[PDB]
Amino acid sequence: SEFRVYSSANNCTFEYVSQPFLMDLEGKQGNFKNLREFVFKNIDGYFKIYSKHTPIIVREPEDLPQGFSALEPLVDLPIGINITRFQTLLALHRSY
Amino acid sequence: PTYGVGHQPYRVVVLSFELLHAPATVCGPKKSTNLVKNKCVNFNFNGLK
Ligand SMILES: *[C@@H]1O[C@H](CO)[C@@H](O)[C@H](O)[C@H]1NC(C)=O
Repeated sequence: SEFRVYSSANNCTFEYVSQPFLMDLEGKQGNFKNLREFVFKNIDGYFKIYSKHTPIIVREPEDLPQGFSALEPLVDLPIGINITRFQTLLALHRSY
Repeated sequence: PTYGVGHQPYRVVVLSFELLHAPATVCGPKKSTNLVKNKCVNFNFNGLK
């Protein structure tokens, strides 16, 4: 029952599924962190997704790493609805 | 079954086309031909003419 983000439904318009955007795995070992990036663009009734992942090893929660990296597109979305606000989500099961 | 052809039931399916501007997500096919090389040809690759 983790789908606590939404409780009510309505008519749906687009139901694409694919491989998860976060393919980085922590099962190898620790001591390095992920650097997920995402750029969202909504123009002429379209939507684009760009993402890259690189290791950092050192955490240093102060600033982004000093390095250049290209960001290739992942998927293109043909939904042409108005967008004005951004909201993110978290994963929290219980106190532990 | 004994009723006349005019009185017989006909299953009717009606298709409505709404040319909405934004999505344009679904429509019909587009046939592709064979490939030739080393010849001066007019190519149309995914809309690139
Ligand atoms: C909402 O979208 C419609 C059609 O896409 C457009 O006419 C209208 O200006 C938009 N409104 C806002 C606030 O974006």
